[PDB]
Amino acid sequence: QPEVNIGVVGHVDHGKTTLVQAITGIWTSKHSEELKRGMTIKLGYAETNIGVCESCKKPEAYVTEPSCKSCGSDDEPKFLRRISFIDAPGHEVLMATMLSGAALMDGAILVVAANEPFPQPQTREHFVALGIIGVKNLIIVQNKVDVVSKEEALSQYRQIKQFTKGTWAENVPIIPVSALHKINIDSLIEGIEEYIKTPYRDLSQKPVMLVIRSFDVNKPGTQFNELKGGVIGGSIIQGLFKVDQEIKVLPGLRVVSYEPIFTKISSIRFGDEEFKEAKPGGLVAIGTYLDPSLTKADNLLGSIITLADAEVPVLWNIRIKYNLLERVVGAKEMLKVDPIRAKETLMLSVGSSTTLGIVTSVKKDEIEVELRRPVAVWSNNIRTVISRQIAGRWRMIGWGLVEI
Amino acid sequence: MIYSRSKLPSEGEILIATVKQVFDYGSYVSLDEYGGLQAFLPWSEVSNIRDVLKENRKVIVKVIRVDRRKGTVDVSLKKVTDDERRKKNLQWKKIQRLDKILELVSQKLKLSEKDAWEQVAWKLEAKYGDPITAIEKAVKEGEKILIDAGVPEIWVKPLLEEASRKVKMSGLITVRTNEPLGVEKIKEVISKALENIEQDYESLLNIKIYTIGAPRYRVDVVGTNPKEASEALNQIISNLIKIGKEENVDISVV
Amino acid sequence: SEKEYVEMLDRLYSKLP
RNA sequence: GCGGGGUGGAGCAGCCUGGUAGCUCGUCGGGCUCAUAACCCGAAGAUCGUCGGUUCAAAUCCGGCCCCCGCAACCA
Ligand SMILES: Nc1nc2c(ncn2[C@@H]2O[C@H](COP(=O)(O)OP(=O)(O)NP(=O)(O)O)[C@@H](O)[C@H]2O)c(=O)[nH]1
Ligand code: MET
Ligand SMILES: [Mg+2]
Repeated sequence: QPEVNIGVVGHVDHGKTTLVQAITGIWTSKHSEELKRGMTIKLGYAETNIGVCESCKKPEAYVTEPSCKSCGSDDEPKFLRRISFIDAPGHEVLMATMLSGAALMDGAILVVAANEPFPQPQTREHFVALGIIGVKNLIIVQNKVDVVSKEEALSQYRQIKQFTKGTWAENVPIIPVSALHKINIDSLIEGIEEYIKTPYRDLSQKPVMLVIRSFDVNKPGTQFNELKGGVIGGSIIQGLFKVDQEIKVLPGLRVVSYEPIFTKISSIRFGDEEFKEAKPGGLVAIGTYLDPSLTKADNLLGSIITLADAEVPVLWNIRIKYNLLERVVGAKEMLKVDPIRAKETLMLSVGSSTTLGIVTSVKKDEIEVELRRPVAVWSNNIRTVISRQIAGRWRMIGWGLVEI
Repeated sequence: MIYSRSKLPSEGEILIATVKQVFDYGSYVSLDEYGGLQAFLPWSEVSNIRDVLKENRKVIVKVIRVDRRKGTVDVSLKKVTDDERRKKNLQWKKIQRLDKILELVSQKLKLSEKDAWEQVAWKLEAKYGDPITAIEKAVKEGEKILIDAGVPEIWVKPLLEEASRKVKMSGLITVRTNEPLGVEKIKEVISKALENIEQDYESLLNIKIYTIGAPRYRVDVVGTNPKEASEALNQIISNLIKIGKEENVDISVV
Repeated sequence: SEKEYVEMLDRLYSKLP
């Protein structure tokens, strides 16, 4: 099963999904037919194996299949790890999902487009989201250099090397690529083999995981004799699940109240291959024994799964400590952030979930929020991200920490 | 072979015959109800003419002329009313169910279709009726319908046994549940509400339950007797509800 | 640090069609 | 996975309940009109997805295999 979760943030159509395609091969389908004329709409998913040509020279030594005879020669490249990606979308409005997605990341790669004006709305929006949540292991990537003047891509590298200054981004390297002709990708694999190291995770900890998809496997027409169970897609962060454990989902289904759903892990799968257990980094899918109605389209989106008989709060009202940006990096316009007024509706992005809520308390950096849909707060360390409907479309404006 | 209990058809009569030989000034036909009694049909009684003046398509006609003398007959297809053309067109499918029957029983019995028509069909002429119906009562009721009329008890059984199919009905249901092991209970209530049904609303052909929405499902009874349809189906759909409703699994017809 | 990069830019450019 | 349709060139009825393939256009010819395909007349042209079975007989009933359009949904 994949070791780690690398996110591919960035503006729209810079080719995020395409870079994922040159690295893994996989497409995100682009589905719902709509995505097929549009673009990535759900978080895309894909995995890959990274081995290295010991017996030759780098970056090219950075392989993809147990095969070195591609550069230098044969000695079956040594396997370093198997990684997974999370393709977000790029569209100014899918902000609410990409946020959500970050909650699973262990690191990222910022795909800027080589042939469009560097700090483009969403590129920034993302970047600052990254420095805000905590994803500090970053690799910027200059994508569409296969369509530019050898001057242009260097001058952009300048504006980048200059943005990456005052900000937290010391030597966040910048590896120009060609996601279309898959050029230079191996030096990208060497970047991501250096800088996006695979974090240790104490297993002993409470089994806890975030959900961001869920499907009804069942084909149009499978008979009842073999109706395969409900299936929950998401990522583990702390602990580890095993086949045949007893589990619950929070907040779970609603009545207006919100109760937890129990079931047994029917099965465990990463990519297309089945495993008996599952550990952090990656996305998994969990076969369950619950009525697939319950998780068709992606119902339990923003829900979390933990140990059955476990101690987690299903809050309706929450104590956020908090801070603001001075600007709204996400509108083409940078208008200065108005301080929070109470009785205001704000999107509270907590974990994978995306919930809406109203402001009851307004202090210096501690506001109290009342929510439509409960949030199961698993820790005291619960990072959150706070947004406001500026001009019809929502916008990332500030953050903080959940408090219990 | 449909042997006749007459030599010549009654003149002005209507029957099924078959085109044998297209000649220039008419053609020879063969009255299938009269041992293929060849007769004569001239253009003055016909009316793209190649598909009914075909080599073997079995037309229907009225007997213009019967010359009992020479033993020849002339027919026309003009003179066939279209009110006659249907009635005596169902009579056809009947009189050929029969043909087949004796055409295999006799063979089986290794005798003659002439002795299959003389014996079976001519005495079941007596007992008021198209013999294929005195056998439709027979096969259902008994061989004593055969023996009454005095039908030489040799064909009787070889007849009956040489004598003796789908319809589809479906429904949108809804099955919600929240049970920790829900899927399972689905499989259960469906396999308890689809139970002993093969014998209840009896013999049908096949029943299929599937998901076409996520709570919306389709049940599918296919069978032999149309009005056995929902009989089976509804019962099933009922016991869904009930057992669904007697095993914490909500179910409800659309 | 530009050298590493400027390098990278070189190496991709020399892989074009 | 069910459907829904498949028919002269075109647009399609006919298929339930089997018995010379129909329309409308277009073509073509001729007609009529002062000139118009405006009308009148004629021809041509679909072995009715495919493969097969039943049938005396099928575009029609029966089933495998295709070709678009609705349903479903990226199916761990
Ligand atoms: N010339 C060239 N075209 C590229 C390159 N990378 C991507 N493209 C083009 O850019 C288009 C956008 O691809 P896509 O991956 O959907 O963009 P996206 O950024 O993933 N969409 P989204 O932002 O919603 O995820 C594709 O049609 C692809 O052909 C590149 O390096 N060079
Ligand atoms: C499903 O394939 C899973 N085990 C991997 C993450 S969900 C796209
Ligand atoms: Mg895309």
